[PDB]
Amino acid sequence: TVAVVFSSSGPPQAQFRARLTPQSFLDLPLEIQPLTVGVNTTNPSSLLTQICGLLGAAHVHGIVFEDNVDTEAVAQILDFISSQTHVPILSISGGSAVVLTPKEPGSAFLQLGVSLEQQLQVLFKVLEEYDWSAFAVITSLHPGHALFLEGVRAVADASHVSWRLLDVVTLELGPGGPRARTQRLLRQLDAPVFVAYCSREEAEVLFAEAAQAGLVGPGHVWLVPNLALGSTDAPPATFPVGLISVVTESWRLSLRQKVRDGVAILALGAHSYWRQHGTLPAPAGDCRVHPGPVSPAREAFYRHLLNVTWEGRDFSFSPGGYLVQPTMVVIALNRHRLWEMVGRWEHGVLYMKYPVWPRYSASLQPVVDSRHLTVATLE
Amino acid sequence: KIVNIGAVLSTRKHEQMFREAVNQANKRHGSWKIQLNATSVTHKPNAIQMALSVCEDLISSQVYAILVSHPPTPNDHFTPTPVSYTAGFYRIPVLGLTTRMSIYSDKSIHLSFLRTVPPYSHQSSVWFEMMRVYSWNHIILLVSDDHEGRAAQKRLETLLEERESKAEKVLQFDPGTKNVTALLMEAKELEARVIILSASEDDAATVYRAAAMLNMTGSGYVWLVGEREISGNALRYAPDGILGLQLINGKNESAHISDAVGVVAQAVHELLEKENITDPPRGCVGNTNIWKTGPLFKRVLMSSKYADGVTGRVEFNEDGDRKFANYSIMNLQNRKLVQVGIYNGTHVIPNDRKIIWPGGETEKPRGYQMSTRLK
Ligand SMILES: *[C@@H]1O[C@H](CO)[C@@H](O[C@@H]2O[C@H](CO)[C@@H](O[C@@H]3O[C@H](CO)[C@@H](O)[C@H](O)[C@@H]3O)[C@H](O)[C@H]2NC(C)=O)[C@H](O)[C@H]1NC(C)=O
Ligand SMILES: *[C@@H]1O[C@H](CO)[C@@H](O[C@@H]2O[C@H](CO)[C@@H](O)[C@H](O)[C@H]2NC(C)=O)[C@H](O)[C@H]1NC(C)=O
Ligand SMILES: *[C@@H]1O[C@H](CO)[C@@H](O)[C@H](O)[C@H]1NC(C)=O
Ligand SMILES: *[C@@H]1O[C@H](CO)[C@@H](O)[C@H](O)[C@H]1NC(C)=O
Ligand SMILES: *[C@@H]1O[C@H](CO)[C@@H](O)[C@H](O)[C@H]1NC(C)=O
Ligand SMILES: *[C@@H]1O[C@H](CO)[C@@H](O)[C@H](O)[C@H]1NC(C)=O
Repeated sequence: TVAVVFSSSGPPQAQFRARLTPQSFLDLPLEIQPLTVGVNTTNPSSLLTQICGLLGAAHVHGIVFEDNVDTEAVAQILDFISSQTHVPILSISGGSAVVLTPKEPGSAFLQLGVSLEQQLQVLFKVLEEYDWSAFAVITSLHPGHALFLEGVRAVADASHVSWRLLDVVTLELGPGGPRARTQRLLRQLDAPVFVAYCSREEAEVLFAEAAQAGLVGPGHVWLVPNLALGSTDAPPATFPVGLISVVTESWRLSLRQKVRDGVAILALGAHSYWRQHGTLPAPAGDCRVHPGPVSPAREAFYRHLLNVTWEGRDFSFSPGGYLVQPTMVVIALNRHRLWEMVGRWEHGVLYMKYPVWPRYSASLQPVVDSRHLTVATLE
Repeated sequence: KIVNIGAVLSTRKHEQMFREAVNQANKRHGSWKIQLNATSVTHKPNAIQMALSVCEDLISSQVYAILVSHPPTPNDHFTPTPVSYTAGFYRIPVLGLTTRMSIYSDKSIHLSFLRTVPPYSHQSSVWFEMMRVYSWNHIILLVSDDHEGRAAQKRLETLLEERESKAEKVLQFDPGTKNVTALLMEAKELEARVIILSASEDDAATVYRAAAMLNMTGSGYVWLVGEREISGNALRYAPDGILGLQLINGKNESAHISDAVGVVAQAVHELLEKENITDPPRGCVGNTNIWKTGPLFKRVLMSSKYADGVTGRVEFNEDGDRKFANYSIMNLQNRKLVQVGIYNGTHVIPNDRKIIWPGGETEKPRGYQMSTRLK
């Protein structure tokens, strides 16, 4: 059996009711009859109370999660639950998409996202392709920045370029702080491209200071990882035109389509088990009543669930619980304040769509250069 | 106003001992401006039941801080984690005063967590210091594979690379694994004659027994271990002369409570002399928004110096941990631990006794016996 959890909603309940009846919706070869549980006002009390309340009955063989972005503390709670009840779980959403690097020794969180290092790998392919080769790194004092700061220095060593990095700057960008001190460090800067790493709340503060110090015009371009962007669709004000960020393939999709992908992994993994070892691994999970002394059998079902291919995609996971070699894409902010797919990254080679970076200006009106001209040859 | 703080403890006697401390703290520097409270709970076997009971405590009080202990330890690791996840959701600053696991220092997972005792990772600072004083320059490291051990590997390397020493032959082994003689034999033909061990109480017993068949405990060779290596079921099998170490007043579980309330009380008065204090939310259920000034509380709490500490000076580092802690060296003679020195912050000062090396000799056995036969 497969369970589905709704943890955030501007009420789609027509879609929630659409998922009540279809016990024969999927073509996957298994008993995929789903049971749905709704959640209002997600929080440690409601989330914990309802989760094994539904797990206390029906002997469910896995959970699928979904919630809204901008909540981060809910990532650990799901991991904590799976450490006791010994039931595999899968998260497909924006909230719990960010990857926790240390997981509990006997947990099966099975997150669905990309690590911070993997995002940096794609960005440096973009940077070297246009041969900017000169950048400055700006990071706030957000938890996990030290992990990120080791990413650039390590990756810049396992490559073949000069990679002349100028300087690294750190500054507190919360609701309260001395803007003059950050103004001193920001104005004292000179670099073509910037690689910034900040949360969404810091991002609005940072870019507000950027325009005041004159670091926004067509003479510069910015790169930020997957974290700093908005929800997906409505970017706020002060986000400069020409932003760049790398996002996984499911960037643009419908919530109902994501769930079918989520159930597919559990269904395909379960059926694959029957062919190899046999007969529907024992589905069992319990809350506080005598939970999880040791797992000699479910731990064997864990390995089968890692590698899975469906509809021409590869979803192989790592012991760290994050995707390995997914088909990432790159997006940018055009002159309509939308997000446009710029270039794919498939099978280790980086494609593109713009042979040159169109560099905007204060009021649209593309900027084009005398010293740069297009050459046509043949073999 | 009324400021309310809570705590989770083990015994009802300790809970009453906690309440007596806050009463004396109130009478120390209190006035008619702000008064304090206390609230206490007890452990439960199922961690899920604790987590529900944690904010049963929270609905009953405008909690400003929490305290946690684990004097009974069927699971020394999983006891203080449910409070951290539940309280960390609202950025409630939770203080832990007896727990030495190194996982709780990674602030990316636990958003708010502090300590009054350094963890096992900071232990290697004294190890490197004894190397400089005694002039040992060729060491063999021996560590487990869990996160508890991997932290020690990184800590020693950055402390040694500052002088370009590059310790040799770091060996790893899966925890809970018997028959480690397949690994010790690889360390039998190595030049270095001093071993540094860091593992759990169950693994340390095995390697002590496994060394008995290899003559690894004989003369000329010198062992040195950590706190957990010689406190448990492994001490009976330990070879004499292992220069271990311990904590000054760890496991007290009573002096820490006096220290914890003192630093907390100094912080709340220092913070409340400001603007826009908004109080935490009332209720585990019915709310989704974090305490708007939670990070501000942890920020000011970091640098709150404390003078009249029963354990001593109390201060915090950048990550959050009791810095400038005390360490008391041991030595195993005739199956009885005897102190042979004291570590005080930065340096070591031994006296009053003669160190008994494992072979029974009375002169400092240097390592690095140059192997004459080459390959
Ligand atoms: C100052 O601290 C005292 C002592 O903790 C607070 O009194 C406590 O108030 C709570 C809230 O009502 C009581 O909890 C309740 O206790 C009953 C007992 O059966 C329990 O069934 C309920 O579920 C609930 O937990 C608590 O008992 C009570 N303390 C004592 C010793 O009775 C007081 O409210 C605090 N005041 C301020 C302004 O901080
Ligand atoms: C792909 O996934 C399947 C799904 O389980 C894997 O099946 C496992 O195969 C190995 C090979 O001997 C067994 O040792 C495991 O015990 C199997 N899983 C079980 C029984 O749950 C399969 O190995 C994976 N890889 C490939 C290439 O098919
Ligand atoms: C396991 O222990 C035996 C002791 O009887 C030993 O002979 C053997 O070599 C050990 N295994 C390995 C892989 O070393
Ligand atoms: C040292 O080990 C060898 C074999 O490993 C054994 O034969 C010998 O007796 C040991 N030495 C002593 C003094 O027991
Ligand atoms: C704990 O510490 C206190 C104060 O330092 C001391 O009086 C007491 O003897 C110690 N031991 C116990 C068991 O309380
Ligand atoms: C602990 O360290 C301090 C710092 O020098 C020292 O004065 C004291 O004697 C040590 N031992 C204690 C407090 O038992």
